[PDB]
Amino acid sequence: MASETFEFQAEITQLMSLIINTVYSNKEIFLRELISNASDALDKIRYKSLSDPKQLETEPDLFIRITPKPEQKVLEIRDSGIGMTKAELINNLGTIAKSGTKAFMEALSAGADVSMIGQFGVGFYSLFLVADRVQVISKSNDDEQYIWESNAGGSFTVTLDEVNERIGRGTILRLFLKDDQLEYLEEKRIKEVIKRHSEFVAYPIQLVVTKEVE
Ligand SMILES: CO[C@H]1C[C@H](C)Cc2cc(O)cc(c2)NC(=O)/C(C)=C/CC[C@H](C)[C@@H](OC(N)=O)/C(C)=C/[C@H](C)[C@H]1O
Repeated sequence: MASETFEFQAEITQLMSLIINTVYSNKEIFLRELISNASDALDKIRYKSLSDPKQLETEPDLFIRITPKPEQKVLEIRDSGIGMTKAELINNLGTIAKSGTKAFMEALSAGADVSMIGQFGVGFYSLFLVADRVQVISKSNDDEQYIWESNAGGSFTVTLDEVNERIGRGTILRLFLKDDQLEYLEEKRIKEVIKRHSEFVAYPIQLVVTKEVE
């Protein structure tokens, strides 16, 4: 499949550099942000299903699932929420600077906790705390499955997905972790972060653990 390439709005590039280069601790907050996002997407499909219950048939179980892939230095955060169409990915993940982008950068620079990023509506970008590359793989009931991809540089690509597992419906955040952030592949560390910062989640959070049979 041929990829389409898009330039990030300048303010989003600025934001990504600020997060990549300027913040030094409490990097674990990325997980609470991505779980909150996943929870929002699940709320949206649950709400939609109230008056359109057939919307659930593409994936009847509502869940958040976290999968460390230590060989690839990858952490995946999956939800069976509403998902995003190709146009939604292009419009919401880089071409248009959302309300809050500039406000957050100003707040961070004046000394706000990076943990406040979610209150500005740009917490997705907190993944660049631990990752230097990301794929967002998404399946809306209203479109085909698509892959958005960024390498923390100034452009991103969107490509029709003929390479990943079918998700019935929903989204996978595939984070390619930095070498100094591989603690986030460890079962105990993930459980710790979830229990400490994501205590009030309405959906089950599943952790996929790969272990050698002795
Ligand atoms: C297309 O509109 C989306 C919301 C919109 C981008 C505004 C929004 C809503 C949030 O809960 C959090 C937001 C931003 N924070 C963000 O930083 C952004 C820009 C997220 C992109 C969307 C997720 C990849 C995406 O995460 C996911 N797991 O699907 C997400 C939260 C999608 C929403 C369901 C969808 O309604």
